[PDB]
Formats: sequence, structure tokens, C-alpha cells
Amino acid sequence: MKLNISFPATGCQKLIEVDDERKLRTFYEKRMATEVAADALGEEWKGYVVRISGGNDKQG
Amino acid sequence: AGDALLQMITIHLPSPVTAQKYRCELLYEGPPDDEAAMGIKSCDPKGPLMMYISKMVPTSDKGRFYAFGRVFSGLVSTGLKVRIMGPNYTPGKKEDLYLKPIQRTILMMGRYVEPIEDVPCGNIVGLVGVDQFLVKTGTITTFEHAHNMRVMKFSVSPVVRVAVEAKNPAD
Amino acid sequence: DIPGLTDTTVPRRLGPKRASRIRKLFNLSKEDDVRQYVVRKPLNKEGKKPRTKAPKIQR
Amino acid sequence: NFTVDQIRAIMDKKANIRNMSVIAHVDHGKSTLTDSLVCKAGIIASARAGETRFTDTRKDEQERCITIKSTAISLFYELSENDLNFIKQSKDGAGFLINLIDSPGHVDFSSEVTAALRVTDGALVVVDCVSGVCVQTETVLRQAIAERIKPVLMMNKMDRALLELQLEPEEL
Amino acid sequence: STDYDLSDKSINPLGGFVHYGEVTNDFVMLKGCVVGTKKRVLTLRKSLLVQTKRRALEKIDLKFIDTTSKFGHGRFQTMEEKKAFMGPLKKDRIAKEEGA
Amino acid sequence: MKVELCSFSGYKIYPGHGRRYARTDGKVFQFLNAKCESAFLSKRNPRQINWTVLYRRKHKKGQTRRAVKFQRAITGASLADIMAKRNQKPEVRKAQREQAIRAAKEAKKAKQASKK
Amino acid sequence: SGAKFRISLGLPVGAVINCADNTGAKNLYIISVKGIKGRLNRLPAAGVGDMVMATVKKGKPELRKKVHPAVVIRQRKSYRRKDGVFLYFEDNAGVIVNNKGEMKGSAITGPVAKECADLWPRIASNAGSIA
RNA sequence: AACUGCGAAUGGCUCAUUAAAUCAGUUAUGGUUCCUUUGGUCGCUCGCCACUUGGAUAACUGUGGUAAUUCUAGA
RNA sequence: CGAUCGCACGCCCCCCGUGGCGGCGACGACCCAUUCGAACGUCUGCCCUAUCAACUUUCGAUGGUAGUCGCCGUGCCUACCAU
RNA sequence: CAUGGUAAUCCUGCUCAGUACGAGAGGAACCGCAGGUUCAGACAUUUGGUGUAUGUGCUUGGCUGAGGAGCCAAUGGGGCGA
Ligand SMILES: [Mg+2]
Ligand SMILES: [Mg+2]
Ligand SMILES: [Mg+2]
Ligand SMILES: [Mg+2]
Ligand SMILES: [Mg+2]
Ligand SMILES: [Mg+2]
Ligand SMILES: [Mg+2]
Ligand SMILES: [Mg+2]
Ligand SMILES: [Mg+2]
Ligand SMILES: [Mg+2]
Ligand SMILES: [Mg+2]
Repeated sequence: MKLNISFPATGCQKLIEVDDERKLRTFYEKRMATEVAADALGEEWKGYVVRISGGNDKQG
Repeated sequence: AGDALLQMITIHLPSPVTAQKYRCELLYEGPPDDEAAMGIKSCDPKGPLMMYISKMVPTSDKGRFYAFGRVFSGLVSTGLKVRIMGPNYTPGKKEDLYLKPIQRTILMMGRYVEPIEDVPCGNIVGLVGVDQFLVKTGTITTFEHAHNMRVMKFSVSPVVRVAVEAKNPAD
Repeated sequence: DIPGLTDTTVPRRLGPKRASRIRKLFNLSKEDDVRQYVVRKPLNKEGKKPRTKAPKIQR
Repeated sequence: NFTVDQIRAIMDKKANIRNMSVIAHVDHGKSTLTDSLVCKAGIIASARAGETRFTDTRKDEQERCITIKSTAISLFYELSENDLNFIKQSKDGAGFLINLIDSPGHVDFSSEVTAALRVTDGALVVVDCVSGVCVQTETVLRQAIAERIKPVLMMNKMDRALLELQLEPEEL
Repeated sequence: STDYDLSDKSINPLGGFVHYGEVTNDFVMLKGCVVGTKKRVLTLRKSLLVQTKRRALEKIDLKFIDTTSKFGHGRFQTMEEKKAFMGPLKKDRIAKEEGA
Repeated sequence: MKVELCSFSGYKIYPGHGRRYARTDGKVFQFLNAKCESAFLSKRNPRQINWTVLYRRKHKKGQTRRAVKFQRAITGASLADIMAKRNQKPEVRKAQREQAIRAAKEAKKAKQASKK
Repeated sequence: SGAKFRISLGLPVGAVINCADNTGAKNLYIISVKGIKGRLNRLPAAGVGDMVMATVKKGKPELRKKVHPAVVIRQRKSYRRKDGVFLYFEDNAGVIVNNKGEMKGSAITGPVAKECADLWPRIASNAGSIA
């Protein structure tokens, strides 16, 4: 799974590839335009809340 | 595997330019000093067009065959008049001669087929519109005094024979 | 700061074009050097002489 | 995976075109080797890794794993700077174009191999490590030498030397 | 309570085991069916064989243990789940009226 | 601990319970028990059956905003540039206005002189 | 790989089921089931995913009086899917295949059971939805 | 390049349908609609932005997904 | 019941001195007329067949009344009647 | 524990392996894995069947003055059912 992470206040969107399902289980069972804490993405993302803007299916 | 194979075949397999220098005399039955022979040796995509049909692969429809072969000289385009000349054709006689423009030039991507407007020398290209004026082999040229190509030397011969007859005799 | 994500702010390619939007950005009240308060984008390519391009204001 | 007509835009400049045909004895994996080449490369061709590829483009060919009609493909690939350094022939850019033809290596010597070598300048001779040089390998090599083809060898099916035979490295 | 469940519930179904009673001591949960009626004494014995197949020597990790009522078509796992789903009833309403 | 399903009656169907019904038109239904599946198969309306959650919901039985503008730099005018431009309030804006006034005045006088 | 688990059969010999493909047959009359060793007095029976021999009773004359291999894709008998779901369909239906499990038709109306789908990849391709 | 506007309902092909149907001539719409062209009407109403008001999206930069399409997402 | 765009540009200056005024257009419009039409109707006219002589009318068939719908007239459709 | 009874059976798929063998076409087996058939011994968590708990609704004819509550019609009928 990949994550298109964008910070509008500075732009500079970038892609982060995440494999461990423990990181994505906090994202699972959510909807679009919902804010979730990214603290499960290691210590580097502590203090970060991110809104699920969209995505693309396995087939695009 | 593909990376290793490509990085060795690019290094060691020869280009058409270097290959046709020593290969022209083995595929062309005309004298080496001839303009067509020199054009084959140089592989210039401007001069005496020289294409040899090796295969006739069936098309999507049942009856028609793409005439697949190699261009040794000149530049084949779409809808240019060329002299379809068969294996038995001699330049002196009119037997096994046709002046016929070709319909379309295509490139075979295995399962896929992709049309292309033109193909210069030193490449493989299928031609549509040649099979009905030709059989089992042939050559294509824009040279009026063109000689034929040397025919294939098959290692085997049509040995095994079978008599065939329709189940319904009236067919 | 996330490396390369939350830092190194990139600029917008182009500023306001409607005179109302220029006044809104620069806190202009009314009729003060509006055509010269517009943002001029500098083109400075190496193969050509440098110059600055100004947008055609609207309204 | 570029446009089709850029193949014309590449074949305009020679010394980067490789007219190559793959020849071997029956069941020496020439079809699968060309499948790997198709999978990695491709101008409009795919990148599927699932066994069979554009070698056997017909019924009762991959139904019984038999190449009958010689099949031609055209592939494009851009090489790295060290690769262009390694190549010793003439080089016009990194955009190398390969005209690949597989032929039936069956023991009847199906004359489509003769046709492919008439069209071809360079042969990839495939041999099994555990089968050695069989009959049709010698036959197709003889035809290539008669037609002035440049041969390059490939020892195939090393996996059965590894695990099916369990050979020590000195024996291999 | 399995680690995938984390519910404060015992092996006893809602309403107790039918025709047995309430299980309070240690218990052994065996795969499949066992001879005898309910509250029939069973003798458990070590295997006389050597367990070498893959069916044996396999780690059984339970995700969920059903505790719905077996005295009919039970549809709730715990008393608290039933109360939370069904809300207050007439009995609870009059009980709260008496409690005040 | 599988996916948790819902019924004709809207009740929760735990794993190992009930039956799943796959209709020919592609619709898939699951029921808690034969009482629910008989009502569904007899084309009975669940909103007219008092113990169904659809009835208890139809009859009502038992039961942000913000506007944040983030300032950004633009090509040609940095954040400090636009700050210096928008902080021209202390009489600098008036100075620009009066120099525009005198520029217009001198342009008009020059136009009058050139015309006459 | 994976082998199909046992399911409740519910379609003995003599059952007439719908023919869900666009072949032109309306129904299939099951005359036997493949792989049935048999027992005395026991009718051979088939579930979803099973290959039967069938004759079409209603349909085109060029199909009608002949034996065809067929595969059952939907059954009305409830069967347990190893995860506790008991699944049954609105009708019994199958499709006409050859000896290689390749469909004679080109489309299937209605759902196809998962047990039949993963056992027959050719039927799964032409299946509309999988139940 | 893209947004906006217009055109794409013309032309071309064929004659399967169609027996008071189509169609030909005649007449009516005071029983209807009509892009466009052209000609009228646009100060006809008494009733703290007008020296000109608000917001968004393209194009564009950048991050992608899909084997694939004149597929498209987020910023 | 014009918050639109182009072209050369000029007049008034008392009050003044920065404003007020002007020509040629293009685009735009609610409605009217015209052009192009379109749509539905009026009268009359069509090949063979009676081994097709009685059809239509439950389910609109013919007409009336009042409606619905349609751009409009009308069983176009609905309800109630007449046959 | 003397003695007596006695029981398990067969097949398919994957892998081996497009392998051995064969010029080619074709094409195995041992180990291992996953499941079936027939049989056996159980069992009722689940699904289904039964159902006079004569449990609870509905309902026909009659009867108790009516309501309420019931009953009779050899189990009145029917739905759901521990
Ligand atoms: Mg403007
Ligand atoms: Mg129970
Ligand atoms: Mg019998
Ligand atoms: Mg006709
Ligand atoms: Mg004994
Ligand atoms: Mg026995
Ligand atoms: Mg009664
Ligand atoms: Mg009463
Ligand atoms: Mg009595
Ligand atoms: Mg009696
Ligand atoms: Mg019942």
C-alpha cells in the first residue's frame, strides 16, 4: 500500500510506501473526509492528525 | 533473465549494417557490382528497394495472408507501386511479374499487430496485399533491372506423403 | 518536521489577477497604485535575457 | 512502453537494431526465455510474468506446449550509460531495438527456422545444461553457419541441474 | 475471553448450560462431539499413538467463543449486550419506579 | 470475530447462526432464524412487524465549521515581500496616492500644453 | 492448491434444473454424476461445482436428444460453507460444458456459487456475480 | 494548451418497415413552436462597492493508481 | 429592467486642474415582427385477394361533459355518461 | 484377563514434473500435502425435520344472554415454535 501524503500549508506532497498492516489498521474501517491520528505510523508521525481525502482501488 | 540476455545480445549480436556486408552475397543471386546488390550491402533507406518474403502468416480473416519478410534496401511505405516477382521470375521474361501497390505495412507484436506508415531497410515488416499475387516466397523491388534473391536451402524435403479426400465427394 | 513534507514551503505559481483580489491580498482600501502593486513574475532562463512578466489585471 | 511509431523513429538510425532469432532443440525453453525477454521489455508489449507469452500465438500451440509457426516480435529498450560503455560496436543513442523471432526447433526441421534465419543476422542458441547438445541443436547451428549467422549461447534449465540432479559445483 | 474478544464473559451461555447447570471450575474445550448425555462422566486419556500428522501438533488460537443461549435461538452474547440493545423494559421501568 | 451481518429483522447475526439466501437476480440476504426467513419469503413487510427494528424505528419506539486561511509565498513576491507591501499603512500608502495625484496632474497639464 | 470440501448434494438423478447459459437450452435433466462410485439403491446426487451428465428436455432440437456434460452452479439445498454460513439459492441451475470443463455458451444469468467458481475457472469467467 | 461560445439534428448511405399509412396536388393553423438572419425595444417602473461586487474550477506545477480506454484522484 | 470587449481618439473647462462629456462598432438580451422551417390537420387519389362478409366495442371502439398531459386542436389519457 | 468378537476402504487434486523414458508425439513413480467415496462409531453447537410444551398469535361453524374469558368439531384448520 502507498500513501499520497500532502501538506497544503506548504505543498510538497510526497509518497510513503507502508507495508506493515499494523500501521494501516488505524486507517481501516473509515470513510473519506475523516480525520484520524497518524500516531500508529511510528514516532515520527506523533502529534499529527490527517484527513483521508481519497485514494485509488487495487485496479486503479 | 531479460536484462542479462539483452545486455549480451546488444553487445555481441551484429547490426544489419555490418551483417549485410558479408551476408548480401549469400542472399542475392545478382552480381555484386549491381546497384541493387550495393544498396543491400550499404542498407541505405533511399535506393534500390529490396525485400524478400520468407513467411506468409494468416491474417484475422481466413483467406488472406500477411506477407512477412525483411527489407534489405530502400524504404517500404504504404501504397507505393512495387514489382512483386516470384521465385521463377527472370528479369528478361514477364512470367511471374506484377506491378502492384501494397495495402499497408504492419509490425507483429506476437499477439498484437501495429500498423506503421513506413519501414526502412534492416528491419522486419509484414505487408498486406501481397499474398494473392505471390506464393510460397517472393521478392519486392522498385528496381526495374532487379535480380531475384537466392532461394532457401531447406535441410529437409517433403518426404512423408498422405492422400486426402473430402468426406462429401461433391466438395 | 517531516523530512521534505512539512518544510521547504513551495510558492504558488501565480498571484491574484482580479484587482479585487490584489487589493484583498495587499490590504489596499481604494485607488492606491493598484497597477504597480501587482506581483511581477521574473523569468530568468539561462539561454535568454532575463525579464519580468506582469499579468493582465481584470475588473 | 512507448509509442509504436517511435520504433520507426529508432530504426531510422541503424547500429542499434538487432535482428535475432532463437534456435534450439525441442523443449529447451526457448519460448520461456523469450517470454522473460517480453516480460522485462516491451515497446507496447506487456509486462506479464505468467509463464506463456507471445511466442505461441495460436490454439494447439500452448495447449500442447509446441511452437509450430515461427513468430516475430519487436521490442524497444533504453540502456544505461555503463551499458553503452560496455557495448563495443557502433552506438547511436541508448534506444536499442530488437527484432526477435522464435522458430520451431522440432526435429522435422520445420522450414520456418530456415525462413527465420533468412530474415535474421544473430542467433541465440539455447541448450539445456543437463541434456547437453542434442540433435536439433546441431542441426539449427549447421543451418545458421550455412546462412552466416552470429551465434550466442545460453545454457538453459539450470534449475534441474541444481535441484532435480543435485550436482556439486565442480560437476556443474 | 479471547484476545480478539476482550469481553468479561465466561463459558456459560446466556441462561446457563441446558440440562447441566453452571460451569464454575476448570473446563476442557475439545473439538467436536463427545459420547454421553449432558452431565455424563467422561474419562480423558493420553493418546496411545504418536501425534505426527499436521492435524495434530497444530496451534489452536481461538478468535471467538459463542455464548448465545442454547435454550432456543439465542441472539445475544452477554446480559449487558442484551440490555444495551433492547433498552429499558416494563420490568426495569417499574423496578426503577420502586427504587426512586 | 468475522464480519458482522444484519437480518430481515435488523438483528445482529453472529457467526455460525442463521442462513444466507442468494436470489437469482443477484441480491443476497441473510436471516437470523427461520422465523425471519419465513416472513421474508412470504413477502411480509418488516415495518409492520412489531419486534423488527424497522418497526421500532418507524414508530420511534425506545429512542465542524471553520474557515482557516493559510498565507503562502508566490513566485516573484515572497512572504516577506507581500508583508512589506501590505504593511505600507503608515502614510506610505498616502504618499503613493499623492504621488499618483501629482503624476495625473502633470500628465493632464502636459496634455493640455500639447493640444494647445 | 485446494480441494473442494463436501457439501449437501440435494440434486439426485432425475432432477430437472434450469440451464443458465445462453446456449439455447431451457433446462437440464440429470442422468448421472461424475465420480460417483455408488452404493446399492442410492441415487447418484450432485451439488454445486459437480459435473453431471444431462439431457435437455426443453430447448433447441439440435440440443434436445443428446447427452451433454454439465456443471451445477446453483442449488436450492442449503449447504454449509466451512465458515458457518448455510447458503442456498432461489433455484437449481447449471451450465453445459465439454469434457474439459469449458462452457458451450458464452454467458451466465444469475449468480454462480463460489464452490463452483473456484473449481471451474472457465465458468467463473463467464459468471456475472459470485455468491 | 485549456475554459467559454457555436456546430456536431446538415450532409452521406440504404429501402427493411410502411397499403388512406407514406406520398402527390389543395387548403388551414383565428389550434402551435421556431437557433440564426433582418427590423422594432433596452433612462417607459419613482424603488458606506457602482470609478465595477463574491466564490469556484480549468489550463499550469507537483504526488500518484491501473495491464488496459479520449480512465482519472488527492494537493 | 447591459458590472462585457475593440478602434482611431477628441470637446468642456467657469466650478477650475481632475474630473465631466463625446463617434465607429462587436457581444448581449424579456417581448413583437420577418426568414428558415417544423408539427398536426382539410378535400381527393393507391397493387393483388371473398379458398377474407361482417368488423370495432371487457383492454377507447363512436360521441358528450369536466379535467390531466402536450408547444398546440383532438379519446392523447382519466372519471362519469350515451350506444 | 482366560476366552469370544473385531474394521476400516478406495479414489481424486497439488507437488514430484513437462521430470525419468522417448528422435518426436507423448509421458510416469517414491516422499510430502489437501480433500473426497464406501463403511463404522458417535453427536445435536449450528442448518434442517418433527412438534398435542395442545406454548403463543390468527381464523371457520356452533355454544356459554353480550363483553371479557373460554369450550366443542375423534389433534377443527393454519403461522411461528422451546
Ligand atoms: Mg475584462
Ligand atoms: Mg438449543
Ligand atoms: Mg434397488
Ligand atoms: Mg420492402
Ligand atoms: Mg483376542
Ligand atoms: Mg471388516
Ligand atoms: Mg368461532
Ligand atoms: Mg369474545
Ligand atoms: Mg357438548
Ligand atoms: Mg360426531
Ligand atoms: Mg413448523
